[PDB]
Amino acid sequence: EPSWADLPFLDFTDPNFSWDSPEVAEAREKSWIARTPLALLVLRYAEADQLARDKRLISGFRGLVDMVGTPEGPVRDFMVDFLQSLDGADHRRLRGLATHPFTPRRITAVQPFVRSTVEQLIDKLPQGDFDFVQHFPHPLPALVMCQLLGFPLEDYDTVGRLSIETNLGLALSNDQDILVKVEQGLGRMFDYLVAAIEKRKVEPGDDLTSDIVRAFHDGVLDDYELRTLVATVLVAGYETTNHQLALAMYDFAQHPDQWMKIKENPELAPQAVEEVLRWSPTLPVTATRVAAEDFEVNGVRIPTGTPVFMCAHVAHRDPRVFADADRFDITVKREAPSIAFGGGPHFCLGTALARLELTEAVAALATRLDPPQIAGEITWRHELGVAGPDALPLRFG
Ligand code: HEM
Ligand SMILES: [Cl-]
Repeated sequence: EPSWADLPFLDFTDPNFSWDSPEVAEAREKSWIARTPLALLVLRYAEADQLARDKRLISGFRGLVDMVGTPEGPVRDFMVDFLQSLDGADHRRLRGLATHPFTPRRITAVQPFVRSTVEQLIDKLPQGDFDFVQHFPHPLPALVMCQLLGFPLEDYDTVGRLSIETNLGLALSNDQDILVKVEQGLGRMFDYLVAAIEKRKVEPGDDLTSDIVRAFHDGVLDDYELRTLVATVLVAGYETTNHQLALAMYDFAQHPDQWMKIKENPELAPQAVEEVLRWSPTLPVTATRVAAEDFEVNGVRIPTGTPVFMCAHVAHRDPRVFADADRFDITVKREAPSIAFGGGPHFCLGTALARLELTEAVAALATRLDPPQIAGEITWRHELGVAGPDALPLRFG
């Protein structure tokens, strides 16, 4: 395309690439949209928010899977069939059956559980240098997922590890050898999920697994769709929340004075979480979309079949919308929210829940503990999709 000529080039698949490099900022200043090998990347806030819900764009995940050349198999079947790849009737149908526990009223019903779990987890924290992921960021969303999906709470470590051993990001590749491990992980996770699904087929409960089992008994979805949807919810609910919590500690370790502001006034925790989501969103690229038809935004024309990815990280650093955009500050009253959860019909199902987990965690950690200090080498996730510490050695003073 000729209208693509003057667009800035960025390659976020480069192991040398950084989201906070000067060339990224320069690209955003120059253009609302950048060119990448995989997609057009929307860099500014206004456009990134609006395009995530624009009806001219459908889900881009299937396009991604094919574009990276993921070979045929159970892993590919999951990535092309799961909720995030679906649109229209099929999407509304599946998403609807899993909505109820995430309604911002049922979120309030789970709030006391989230609080006490956080409280318990803080009680069992080590006194010295310890990995925050293993001791908090992993257990918290794992226990929450178990409570939502109806798994025994004692299985929280197993259920978490199941998701860890099935890194879907690694499978967005044509490599056969790395794929074997992802496929092995997927199978093991299904083994656990299917067994729990069969239990709920006999005796349905109040949980989400039982909810979806009820829809199966009413013939709204088939058996394959059932277990995929249970798998979709677990992965989407565990990985992001885990990494985002670890990123929260990372931010506050860099800015220990603002942690103290929350200690003094715990009511600052809601907008503190928002600042964490703004400054370091666990998914730098939020919404992956493909053009369903020909159209034109700001002169740049997008033909049918063009992948368009919303870059939340860069859009959060947009000075057109955010005051002192590159400074981490919890106290500034923001006019616009973070868009760490995407938009449109695909908008994060667990937005309210994720915010509840982050808020309760930050409030209690800041009230009870001294500012976090990095105590060793941080292990970062290098794959496409979820970003953040896989292991975070820290101390609370
Ligand atoms: C802070 C952590 C989280 C972040 C940053 C996050 C972000 C996102 C984003 C950006 C999307 C893509 C939306 C789009 O295409 O516009 C998404 C989808 C989704 N999220 Fe989350 N999420 C988080 C936690 C959770 C939790 C706790 C759950 C609950 C299980 C959850 C469930 C889902 C589901 C089921 C989808 C697919 C929905 C669909 O395709 O319609 N997420 N999330
Ligand atoms: Cl439709």
